[PDB]
Amino acid sequence: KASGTLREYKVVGRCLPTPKCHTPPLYRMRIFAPNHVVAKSRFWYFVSQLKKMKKSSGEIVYCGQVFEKSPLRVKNFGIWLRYDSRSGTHNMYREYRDLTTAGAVTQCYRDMGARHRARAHSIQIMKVEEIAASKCRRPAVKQFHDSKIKFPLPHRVLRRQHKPRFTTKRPNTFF
Amino acid sequence: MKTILSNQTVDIPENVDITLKGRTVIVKGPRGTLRRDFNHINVELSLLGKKKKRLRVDKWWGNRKELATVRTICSHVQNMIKGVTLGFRYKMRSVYAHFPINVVIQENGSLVEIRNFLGEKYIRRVRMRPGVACSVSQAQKDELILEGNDIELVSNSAALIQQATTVKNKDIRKFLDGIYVSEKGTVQQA
Amino acid sequence: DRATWKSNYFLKIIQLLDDYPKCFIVGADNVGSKQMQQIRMSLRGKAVVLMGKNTMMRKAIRGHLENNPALEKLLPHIRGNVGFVFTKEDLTEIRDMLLANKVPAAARAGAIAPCEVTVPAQNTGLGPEKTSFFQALGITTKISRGTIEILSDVQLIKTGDKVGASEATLLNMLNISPFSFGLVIQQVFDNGSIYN
Amino acid sequence: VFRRFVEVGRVAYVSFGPHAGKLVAIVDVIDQNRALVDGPCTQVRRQAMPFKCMQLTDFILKFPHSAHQKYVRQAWQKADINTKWAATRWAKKIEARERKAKMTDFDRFKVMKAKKMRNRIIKNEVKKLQKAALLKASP
Amino acid sequence: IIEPSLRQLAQKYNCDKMICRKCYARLHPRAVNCRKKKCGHTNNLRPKKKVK
RNA sequence: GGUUGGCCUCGGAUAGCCGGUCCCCCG
RNA sequence: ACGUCGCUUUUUGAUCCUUCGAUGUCGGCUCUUCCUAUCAUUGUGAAGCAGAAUUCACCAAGCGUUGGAUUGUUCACCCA
RNA sequence: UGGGCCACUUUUGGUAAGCAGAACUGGCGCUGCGGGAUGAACCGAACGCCGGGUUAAGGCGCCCGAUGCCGACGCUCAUCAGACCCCAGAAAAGGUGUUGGUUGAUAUAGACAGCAGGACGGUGGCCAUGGAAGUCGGAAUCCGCUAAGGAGUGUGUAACA
RNA sequence: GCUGGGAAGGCCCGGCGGGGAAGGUGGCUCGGGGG
Ligand SMILES: [K+]
Ligand SMILES: [K+]
Ligand SMILES: [K+]
Ligand SMILES: [K+]
Ligand SMILES: [K+]
Ligand SMILES: [K+]
Ligand SMILES: [K+]
Ligand SMILES: [Mg+2]
Ligand SMILES: [Mg+2]
Ligand SMILES: [Mg+2]
Ligand SMILES: [Mg+2]
Ligand SMILES: [Mg+2]
Ligand SMILES: [Mg+2]
Ligand SMILES: [Mg+2]
Ligand SMILES: [Mg+2]
Ligand SMILES: [Mg+2]
Ligand SMILES: [Mg+2]
Ligand SMILES: [Mg+2]
Ligand SMILES: [Mg+2]
Ligand SMILES: [Mg+2]
Ligand SMILES: [Mg+2]
Ligand SMILES: [Mg+2]
Ligand SMILES: [Mg+2]
Ligand SMILES: [Mg+2]
Ligand SMILES: [Mg+2]
Ligand SMILES: [Zn+2]
Repeated sequence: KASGTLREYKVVGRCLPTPKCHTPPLYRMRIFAPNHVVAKSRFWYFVSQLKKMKKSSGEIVYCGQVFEKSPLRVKNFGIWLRYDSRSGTHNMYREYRDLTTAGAVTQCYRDMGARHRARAHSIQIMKVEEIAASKCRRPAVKQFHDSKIKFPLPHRVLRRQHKPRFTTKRPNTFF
Repeated sequence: MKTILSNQTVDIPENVDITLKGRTVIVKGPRGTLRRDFNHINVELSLLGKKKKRLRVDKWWGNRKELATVRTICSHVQNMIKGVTLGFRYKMRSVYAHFPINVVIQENGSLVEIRNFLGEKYIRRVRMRPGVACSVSQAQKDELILEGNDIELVSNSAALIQQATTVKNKDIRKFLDGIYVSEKGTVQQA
Repeated sequence: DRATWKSNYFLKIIQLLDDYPKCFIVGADNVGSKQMQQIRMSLRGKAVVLMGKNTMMRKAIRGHLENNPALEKLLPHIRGNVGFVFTKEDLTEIRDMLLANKVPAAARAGAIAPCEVTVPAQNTGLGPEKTSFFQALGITTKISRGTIEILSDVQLIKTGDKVGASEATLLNMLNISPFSFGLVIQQVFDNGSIYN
Repeated sequence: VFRRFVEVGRVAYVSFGPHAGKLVAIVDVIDQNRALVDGPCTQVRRQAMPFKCMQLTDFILKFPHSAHQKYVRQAWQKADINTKWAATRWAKKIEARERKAKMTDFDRFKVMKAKKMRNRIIKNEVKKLQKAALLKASP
Repeated sequence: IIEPSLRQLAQKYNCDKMICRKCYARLHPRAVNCRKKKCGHTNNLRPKKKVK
């Protein structure tokens, strides 16, 4: 699986009706995928691990994007996941701040790549949950729980370094 | 992790004033003036009180390595206050088993002559750092008193003397002879 | 075990302070284990003494005090290495014996000396093989009748100075009284009253 | 050293991106790189926004963090930022830079004529002041 | 014939020290890891051997 | 064979800079 | 020690890719340069470093590392 | 023509081999072109002579076409840094460098670290003995004062201290 | 055009309310300042 800006999908599937059980149970999963094609593929990857299902023996009855229910509100996201390292598999709990659930999961995929060199196919997201500010455990997330938060922007690096490319004045950094 | 704010404040006494020119601290106590820049550290220095004279160091968005510099600046500043108010006095004892170490203090306490270290004929000439005066104490038989305003300079002057009287090609655990810093303290005792 | 040990301590202190209505708070100086047993034996026949963590004392007399008043005055007074001694006798008969049963503790290495002791010029009486300690400290001695004799008084130590490692050993072999000090009372408490 | 701070109610000017040239108020801060941003009187709806495109101004509004857009607009309108902003040198340099870019060929010709006369009158007076100040005869 | 207190002072700088078992570095008595890269900041330390 | 107006100059800092003015000290 | 991980290409094998219209095949002599896995010398740390001597380790190849008897020898061994 | 060779995977001998021997498909041989700096076999793609458009694999500081994006989030300082299939060099074992994570524990009934006091009696506990007293050893592991003391963690002593 | 017949969101001080709190407003308490 690659990435981009992931979206949340509600994928509901079931086994094909057989003359053994006429109405097989319906199963639902939350899939964070770049698009619904990948989401359906990852759904079969997970239900095959949990239940004895295949894409050929079952069908997907629903696959719709789960829109964020409060994209204007800042909230802390706790993510439980398992990933395969070069020498084993590990369970991790990580925290992020974002406006959307899918944005937080996208941060996690980048963060696992940055800090643990974990590619998306090694990462297995198993629980995403909005946690209260008092339940946070990561100090990087906790330091932003300040009603009077105040910080300067210290050393503003010039980003238009080629417009102009040649100039007389040396750039300012204090703003 | 980058911490938003790491800050720490030092309290300036009444008889000494501190002047900031960017990250250049000028300390003007009764015993002289101490000046030292901190332009190698990206911190914010501020004089807070007009009544109690607080100096606050702030680091914004620092990693672990550069949060360690917040208290380093404060400790360096506190030594400036200590130096210009009480001064720095290092006492050195000249220990020897057989040959007594003869110490002669030349012009204004800026040159130190070590004669008979381990009985050899080479004369050790150690120059004190500027602003550091060496003298032979009148209390104990084998003492050297290093007095000055900068702890950096006084302690490095003491280390120059101690490292000059170094035994070589022998067992240092047996040949303990040399001049060693006995205690580190101040003048005026306050 | 720490929870049980702490709870056992709370039950012990609260029942003892309810039982005894008169007590002294006493400070503990550099008092060795041999001395606490000495006072504990000299006191247990008729009174009891309690010592321990100061916070256990404040916490016990803060949560389980509300049954009786006038005991809150100890809260701003139990500070430092201090503890309680519980008694049912009068103040004079317990204070004088507490001051009487002082123990002449020896001078340990690295201990300050509030008292000043000077060795006299007298026949020490020990063998003629301990002159190394006298020579190391600088006391000149000569052998008399097969013993070491001090020819003149020398000022061994001052008030409030540091005892050398090789200086305290001459005290121990000479068997003289050094600076000594016992379980000195800080103040008293008689049914909700503070005196000297 | 620092005088302008990222904080709740701090008004920032957007330097680039989809909302360049607008004024916004900082409602909340997230993850050190972005902030909850809302300009109700400058046509910027509430959304995340990197700190890189912001340039802090000297205006600070008073409202609690993550307050609703209505309260931000009331704080923005009372002691209105729009008129205060337009009166700053910062804004009128932005406006001057804008009208110079839209200047047409005819306007360029008339500016060239006005600048020519203005410089000749000024540079005359500079010579006169120089010549006058040159009369220094004193020990 | 060094008097004992000055003997302790000299031993402070000459004897009361830790030695790295990998690179023989002379470390302060309270050292837990060697300060030198060439041994990898190892924690294999031993006291400097006494002349007693 | 090119070219299709000129810029005749503080030093620099960047967790800071630039300009102006009265007293003090430098002839 | 029992185990176990490497490095080197100054040993000897393994292979047969280049050379059979030919790359002169050992040793010594002479001469230059290079490597360091340092014998000595410079500066150091450690010791079961008292001194003297010796051993272990670090920076380190600047400089030096010889005269001979027997042997074609490389090696080897002895004399100094 | 009846000398083959190479690559993924399966596979036999061998310590291994750019070694030797098989299976399957593709390739080189017989094949140029774009990319891998360079290269029979790798990746893309197979070719009449040209113009325009667009791509593949691979790239876009400069050599050298293309990021001269106000690209996003982190990690990392190396006095041998690192930098892209084949591919052209590295392991076990370490690090109180830094970053993230797992599990457990202590803490206002006051942790942790520092500075400053106590660290006892039976008991110099028994059997080893030449001295082994807490510390050369074999077993046991208890009591009281207790806030707390192990009939003992190490230094040291012939044993002590 | 479809979607959760989009999700959020804007205005109607949303009004009759209820509950929860905290990155705790006012007030109050303690500790440091300007007339
Ligand atoms: K070979
Ligand atoms: K061959
Ligand atoms: K040949
Ligand atoms: K020869
Ligand atoms: K020969
Ligand atoms: K044929
Ligand atoms: K044929
Ligand atoms: Mg300090
Ligand atoms: Mg020697
Ligand atoms: Mg040929
Ligand atoms: Mg030839
Ligand atoms: Mg030839
Ligand atoms: Mg080497
Ligand atoms: Mg043939
Ligand atoms: Mg054949
Ligand atoms: Mg083969
Ligand atoms: Mg072959
Ligand atoms: Mg052929
Ligand atoms: Mg073919
Ligand atoms: Mg081809
Ligand atoms: Mg090519
Ligand atoms: Mg290559
Ligand atoms: Mg074309
Ligand atoms: Mg290229
Ligand atoms: Mg180019
Ligand atoms: Zn080391």
